[PDB]
Amino acid sequence: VQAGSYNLALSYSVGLNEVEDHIKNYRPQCLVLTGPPNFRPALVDFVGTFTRNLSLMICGHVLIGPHKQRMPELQLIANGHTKWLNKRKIKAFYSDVIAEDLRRGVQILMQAAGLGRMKPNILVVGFKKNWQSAHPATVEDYIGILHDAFDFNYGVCVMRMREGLNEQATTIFQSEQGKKTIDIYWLFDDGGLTLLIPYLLGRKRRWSKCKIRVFVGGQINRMDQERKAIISLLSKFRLGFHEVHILPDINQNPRAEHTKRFEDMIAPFRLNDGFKDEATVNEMRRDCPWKISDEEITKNRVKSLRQVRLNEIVLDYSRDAALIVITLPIGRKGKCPSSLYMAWLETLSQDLRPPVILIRGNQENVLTFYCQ
Amino acid sequence: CMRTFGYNTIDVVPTYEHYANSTQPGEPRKVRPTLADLHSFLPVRFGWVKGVMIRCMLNIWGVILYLRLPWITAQAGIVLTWIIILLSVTVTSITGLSISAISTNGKVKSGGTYFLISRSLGPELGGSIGLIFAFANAVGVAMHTVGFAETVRDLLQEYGAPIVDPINDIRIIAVVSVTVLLAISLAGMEWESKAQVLFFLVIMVSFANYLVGTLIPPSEDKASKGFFSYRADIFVQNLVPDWRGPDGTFFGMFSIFFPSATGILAGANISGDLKDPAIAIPKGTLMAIFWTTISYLAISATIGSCVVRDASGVLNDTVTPGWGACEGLACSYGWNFTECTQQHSCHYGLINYYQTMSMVSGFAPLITAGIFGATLSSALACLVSAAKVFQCLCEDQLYPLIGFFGKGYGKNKEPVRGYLLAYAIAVAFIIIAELNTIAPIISNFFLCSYALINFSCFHASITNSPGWRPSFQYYNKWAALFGAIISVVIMFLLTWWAALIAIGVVLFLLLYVIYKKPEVNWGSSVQAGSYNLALSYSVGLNEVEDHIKNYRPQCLVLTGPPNFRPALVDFVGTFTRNLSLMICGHVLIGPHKQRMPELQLIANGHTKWLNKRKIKAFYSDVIAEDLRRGVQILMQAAGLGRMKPNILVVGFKKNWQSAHPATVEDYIGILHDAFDFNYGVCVMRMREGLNEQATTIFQSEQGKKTIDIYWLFDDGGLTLLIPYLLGRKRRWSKCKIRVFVGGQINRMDQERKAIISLLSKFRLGFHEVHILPDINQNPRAEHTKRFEDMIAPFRLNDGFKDEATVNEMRRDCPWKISDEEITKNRVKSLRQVRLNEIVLDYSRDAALIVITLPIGRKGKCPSSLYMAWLETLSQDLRPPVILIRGNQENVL
Ligand SMILES: NS(=O)(=O)c1cc([C@]2(O)NC(=O)c3ccccc32)ccc1Cl
Repeated sequence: VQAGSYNLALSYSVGLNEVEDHIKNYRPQCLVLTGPPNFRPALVDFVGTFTRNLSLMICGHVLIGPHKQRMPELQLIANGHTKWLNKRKIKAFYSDVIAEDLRRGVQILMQAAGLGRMKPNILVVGFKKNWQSAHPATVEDYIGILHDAFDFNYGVCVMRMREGLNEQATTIFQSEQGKKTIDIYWLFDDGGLTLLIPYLLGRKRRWSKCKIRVFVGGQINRMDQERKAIISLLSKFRLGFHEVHILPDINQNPRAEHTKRFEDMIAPFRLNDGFKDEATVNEMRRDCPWKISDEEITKNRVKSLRQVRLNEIVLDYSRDAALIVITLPIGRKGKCPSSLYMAWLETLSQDLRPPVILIRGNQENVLTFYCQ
Repeated sequence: CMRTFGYNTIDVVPTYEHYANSTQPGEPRKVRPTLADLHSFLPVRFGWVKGVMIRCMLNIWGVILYLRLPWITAQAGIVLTWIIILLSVTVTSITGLSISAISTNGKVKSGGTYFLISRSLGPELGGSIGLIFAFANAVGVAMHTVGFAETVRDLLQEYGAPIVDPINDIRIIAVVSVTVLLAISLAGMEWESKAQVLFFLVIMVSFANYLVGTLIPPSEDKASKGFFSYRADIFVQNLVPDWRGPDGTFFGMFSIFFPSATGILAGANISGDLKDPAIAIPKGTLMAIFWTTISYLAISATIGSCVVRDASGVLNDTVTPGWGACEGLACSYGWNFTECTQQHSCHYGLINYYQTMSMVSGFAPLITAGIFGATLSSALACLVSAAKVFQCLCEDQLYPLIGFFGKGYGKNKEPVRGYLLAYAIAVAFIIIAELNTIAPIISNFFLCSYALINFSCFHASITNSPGWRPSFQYYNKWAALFGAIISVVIMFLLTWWAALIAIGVVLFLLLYVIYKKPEVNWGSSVQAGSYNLALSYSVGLNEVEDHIKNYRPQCLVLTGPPNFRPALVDFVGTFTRNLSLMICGHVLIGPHKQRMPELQLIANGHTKWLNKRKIKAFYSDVIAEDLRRGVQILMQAAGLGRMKPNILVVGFKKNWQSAHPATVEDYIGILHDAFDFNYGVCVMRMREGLNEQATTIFQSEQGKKTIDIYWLFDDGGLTLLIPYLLGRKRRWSKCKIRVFVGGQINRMDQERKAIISLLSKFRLGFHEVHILPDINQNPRAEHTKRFEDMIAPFRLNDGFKDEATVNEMRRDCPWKISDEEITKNRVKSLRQVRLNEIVLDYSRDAALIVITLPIGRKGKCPSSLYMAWLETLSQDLRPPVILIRGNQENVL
């Protein structure tokens, strides 16, 4: 029976080659970074919930060790991990690679994982809960992994949960959320990926009863008019979202107590280089690329403050939401040191009861109201 | 603050303009910054009532409602006529649900049913349905106009103006009518809408006249003609069916009624001129269906409650005591009809008078006007729908000889050419006037279109594509499938031969469109379903465990761009096609000088070239600083679950001698990594080198040339396996597999039973097994000199040095070969020189040579020397030489 199954799979994979890619037929092609899947099952579950029977879902594990010492273990443990996934009833492909560092292995996976058109277009990673107590090199590597995912047009999906990452353990996602609401903070236009992921989640039996609330930014003067132009774009997409809220007060200065929290949270990583030219900043950067010069802090005052203010708005709306979705701010390479970038991600999702997902598309349309 | 939010950041905020494609107002296009920007550094529109409801209702209503409905009710009973109407409404309403669901998805543009079907199911069936629908509507224009002409000719002969004759006179009247309709249609969409509204008002006045007349106490003549007003006895008597005549069968009534009440796509077919199709099509069509159904039910109920089935009509039939005799209770109202119901003669009543509806009404002229309005409205709607559907078809340019008619003259498209063609077809088909032999074909065509609409809905729903997000949510995939199946079955039952003809035409059109391979890509449930099948079966294959009996050769071919080394890809495809996985790898070192979209376009182009090449292979390209790193990445990650490559096919670098030695060093490193990763290596050496479709030696047949296999090492059967599957193909059938097994003459049957006769068990059937015991005998000095001279340029003369001194020297020059190694492995060196001597004499006319690949010891054997054997192992060999070394796992 294996031969016929393999032949069917190969035949259909080959036949998928002539099929062209269409916006109406786009599918989230997920490459979750779980390592050993049993260590971080929650994450897997979530992706499965919206990939089940709908799109491909690969699991990426990077090994640290010579091939010879790993080849036997590689072959005899990949099957164990696959059988664990199957026993958990997930239609995901396990794939492990060996590299000196996690970033290199993730790069090779994103570059080569996939057969033809069934290659991931999204990288689903888990939040680094200990990014402060960890060696700054690790935080720099994680941020660089995000940058690499962007370089490949991979839509990033950073998942943060209060509990953390770590019979099979039961996670919150295997239960039913019920009537709780799904808050989607579509602050910036990522091409719709921030909206498709929660739409597919609600289409599942466990999220059908969730009342999806969409939050957008507007100005206090034209709240009413802007409430309708966005309640109309959602209608054109025919996503079934219930409400549309607007927050003119996102640009107001964060509270004087919370803002200092952000500054004290980035105190250790400050390089204190706010009076020297960029050509005079690199030498004290070679060993410490994560250090944040005072110069870079000045140009990111508004942006850093806005993230703090965003966390204020979310902390007063989604206190009791089943799931929180917030667009992922995009730092610029060469101007957003890993320390500053991680602070935003930490500052964005924090202090609440987060099933928060920080999604961010590749600035390419994934939802269309315009049949060809 | 009080700023328009996204005012202090280069990132944008969601806006409709970002997703709009059409010429969105504003003379511009606010487009979100590209990921490389944030990242990196440095015409009247009608409403639903006047565009869907009115038009669909006018198309539904026809002559049958006025002329055959009272007959059907009288013949079948009120209950049975209601049941027939309910079955017809069930089919039509399920089709309407399907069409509404298909309409809601996306923004429906001009084209009508054709546009929706093509954009939902696929271009292949879309074109066929478009052509069928266009022709059917064109012919229906003629049929409706002929019916109207027949009614007018009847009313004329009622007044004594035969002109020519009952026949070939309706020709003239209906041609005049069709010219009138064509002129009005060409006038303008507003004029057509006004004409439809006028016909609607006329039909409404006719209905009101009928209903008022039925409530007037009967007159003398009307009473004689069987009209008796509302009576409980008459209503109860007509409940049961009184079948009579050759059409007295229930299925006959059902077949007569069904075509009349199916014109439910009149509104959708002009969706181009709809203010908002997504909300006007569903509700309008459902309301039209409901109102027509209620009208039919009410007409049946009332007419069955006023007119008796049989009546004489002669005034002398008054009832006087003694005279005559009664059966039933009609005489209770002072009328005797026995003189007929015994003889079955007179012509009046609900079962023998088709014009009973006109007589029961308050004024016959109003009924005639209603008939005229119904026929004309149906004809005009058919003409408009056919013209617009054909215009969309031609705009879609699927078919070769319809492009001309697509272009639209004037403003607001206005498809004048299509209108003229439809009018010409209608007049040519009406000149015949012989439509009864052609009507069932058109009815079956429309049934085919209904089946395809319902199946498009069901297929889209079952596929469950992310793009399938339809606003209408009162449908059912199972209901749509039931409607489609019922459409096909009804089409077959009404007339099996006509159904066969329609299915044959549709199949011809579908096969023609699929043959013509229309390049247009609209997105469809077909493509999404193909992806779903691929994913489902790939995951299924993944869930299966691993063992030996399922082993397949899964080749990763280092061919860079496939169009630069066609011979390698052709070779791999020959023995991998339809058997296992084949992946064409490609490593770009470069700076890559491009955003990812450019690389994606190049990859799509290369995949298209592969597909045109007729090769089932996946083109995977990566980026890395050097070729070694790209190969390592591809070996490490390329694949999907179980269906990963386990064999590395790579070409031969013929110009290693004159190139920088680091190139040969990294080549040998690639081979060593492949061996380390448990990859069976396969070196494809061609005498001319590896570097619209380029011809290759592996394409042409080769007849009966000898396939020589020079086995000299038990690698697990990989060496024999490839030629095995390589000869089971058509192009390698007549060739003889002369495997020169490395062994001894005494062993001709041992490795025979070991492989050759075990390959009688392995079903290889190798004819000859010629032993070569002279491999170890000393080679010729000249050939030996050729080998030493080849290794001379890389000579390092490290032998006159200490072991540690040996190690230090190569901390920067590991390509160079020391003399100490030469003495260390002299026996192997001369072994390969002689082995090439054995092959050149023995295998000179062979079609393909397979030789076990020599394997040096990394570190213990230098890279340059190892490559030197490979060059010397297969030098000057005429046919394409293949070097193989298996995983060390028994393949068979
Ligand atoms: N205009 S239409 O395509 O929606 C349509 C028209 C009819 C039609 O007007 N109704 C008919 O009885 C008929 C006969 C011949 C041609 C056309 C017709 C029947 C079904 C449909 Cl789906």
